Amino acid sequence: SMQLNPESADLRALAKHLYDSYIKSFPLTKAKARAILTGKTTDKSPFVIYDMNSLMMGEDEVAIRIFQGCQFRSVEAVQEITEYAKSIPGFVNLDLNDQVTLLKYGVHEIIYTMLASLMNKDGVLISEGQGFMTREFLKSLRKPFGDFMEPKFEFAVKFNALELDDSDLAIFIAVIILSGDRPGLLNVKPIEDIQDNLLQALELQLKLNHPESSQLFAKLLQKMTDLRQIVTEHVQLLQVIKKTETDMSLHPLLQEIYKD
Ligand SMILES: CCCCCC[C@@H](Sc1nc2ccc(NS(=O)(=O)c3ccc(Cl)cc3Cl)cc2s1)C(=O)O
Repeated sequence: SMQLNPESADLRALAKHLYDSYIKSFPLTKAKARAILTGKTTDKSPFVIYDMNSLMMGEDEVAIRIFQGCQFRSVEAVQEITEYAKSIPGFVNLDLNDQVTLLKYGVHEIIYTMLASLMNKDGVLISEGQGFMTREFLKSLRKPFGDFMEPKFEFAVKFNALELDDSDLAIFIAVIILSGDRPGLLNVKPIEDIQDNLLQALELQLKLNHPESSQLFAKLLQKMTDLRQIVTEHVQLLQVIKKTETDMSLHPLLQEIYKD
């Protein structure tokens, strides 16, 4: 506890490595996002989709185009995340069918975690900061498509109140990926051993980075509960549309994950 020794040094090194890897794997960092969202960036201003009109001009059926755009991005997000996971010390030294498992059950949690970086009260940044689509507009979407992102915005405004930065999220995201309780893991003890290490790293990171804010570590770990709820409810809502809308197509790589 609050001791600058070899053990802590090693933990900071692990924080730094994770951070550096996160920057390399994740193009739109939270820091860039918040700049754009606060008008701080003197870089180019994004187009604001707030209605059907502004959706069209910006594009230069609706609900189904936007849904398919969310699934294409969902899939680049899985490539992004896969790369990161591989950078986590100990990850590639695991059974390739614990790697596939941790990523199968992990990706969606990470996706909604990081999506929060792109969100404020008003909406979400899209296409790497070139666009911004309003919360209320996503709601105005035809049923059932207007209920998908709503609960993410509810998650995001609470989560963003914690004021985590990329440093923090880097380690947090690792903690999630290495979750010791995903179905069908062969070698559970190694995964837990790495996560113990990450969890020490995160605790120390949070103490250093957040002097004013205590039980942040606690308050953060509880977010993993909210995340799993969100993913569950997301699947249930995807089950419905795959019934209601039995005419459109759902990318086959997501279907690989979703069915379990
Ligand atoms: C017209 C293009 C729309 C933007 C496409 C996605 C953006 S960012 C983004 N990325 C994801 C990733 C996942 C989700 N899942 S979700 O919130 O449950 C969701 C909300 C609404 C609809 Cl219609 C479908 C879905 Cl699945 C949403 C998003 S929004 C991008 O940069 O390309």
